[PDB]
Amino acid sequence: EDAMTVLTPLTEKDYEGLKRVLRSLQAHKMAWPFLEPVDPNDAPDYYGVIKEPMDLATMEERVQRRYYEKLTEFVADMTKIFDNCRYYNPSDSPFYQCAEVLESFFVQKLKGFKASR
Ligand SMILES: Nc1ccc2c(c1)N(C(=O)C1CC1)CCC2
Ligand SMILES: [Cl-]
Repeated sequence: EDAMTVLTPLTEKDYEGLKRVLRSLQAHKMAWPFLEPVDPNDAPDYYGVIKEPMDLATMEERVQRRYYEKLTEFVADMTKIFDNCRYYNPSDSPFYQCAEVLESFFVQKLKGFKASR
């Protein structure tokens, strides 16, 4: 990650861009598994396997609260979503497929955000 991403504090303008990125992910057709925390009814052992769960609604709350100080922190939460999914689910599962599509889309959007800063 470049120096700007690591430590240039997020400005209010940056935050408007982060909101747009997040909304783009939330609107993507393959984002359904990631919109809200994993339901333990859908995976009873999930919270014993995944020590730091993450989901787009938690990220939204954090964005609205101005939790993130640096772009790296936002990227780290987003990456947790995908890493948790690839670790918990087998590589042939629809969940894993959704993570590979959505992460690629996130990278496209993130590059656009970084260029716009
Ligand atoms: N939303 C939803 C529904 C069912 C399941 C998940 C999520 N899981 C996931 O790992 C998805 C988030 C990547 C756990 C296994 C089954
Ligand atoms: Cl939608």
